Amino acid sequence: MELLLLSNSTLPGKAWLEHALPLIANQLNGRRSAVFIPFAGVTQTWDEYTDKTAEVLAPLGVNVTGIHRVADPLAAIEKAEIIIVGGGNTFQLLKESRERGLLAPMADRVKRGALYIGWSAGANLACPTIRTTNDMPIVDPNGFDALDLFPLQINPHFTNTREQRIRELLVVAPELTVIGLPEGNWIQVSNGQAVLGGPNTTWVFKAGEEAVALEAGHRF
Repeated sequence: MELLLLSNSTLPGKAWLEHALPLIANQLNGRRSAVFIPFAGVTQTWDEYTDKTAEVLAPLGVNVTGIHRVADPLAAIEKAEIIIVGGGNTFQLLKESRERGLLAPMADRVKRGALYIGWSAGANLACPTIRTTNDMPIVDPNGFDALDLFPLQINPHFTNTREQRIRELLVVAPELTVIGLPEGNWIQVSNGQAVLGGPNTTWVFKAGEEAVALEAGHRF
């Protein structure tokens, strides 16, 4: 499988998605057709959310279509070579994806070879559940289960308390591995390999285990 899971969209002083471009270009391998899932977005229209993405990705050979601008979203996902999931509120992203019947189809399509790119809420969505989002529960998603494509739980925008909250999760779900992924960092899964990247310190939390700092290049 091919996933690019970014903690966030924009480095300080840089353009929205700029640090992700080389990563995406490296991973596309000729793929062009993309559907953008805008549902995490709240304060900006989904229509407008779709354009910034197309803007920076079009030169990379990616044709981005908003999943809210197509007549048959299920078929759009089935035919897509790339699934892009933007940031925003994770609960709304999951609620809409589930209600619209797009959750399993997105997972199926990525399992069948499509490249998945998600940042912030979109990185959360790739995990087994959204139990590690920092977002407020503004809408009930009718289940916390998510795409279940990446086996570990990612806590994006990580900064430490946050560790205390993660430790409470580890009391109720002792089998989990939680990755505190700081802004600026990402996890790129490609050719049978999940690799950590970025200049900031990443942390991993497991039940009964001291926090472990992971270095860029660490393979999960």
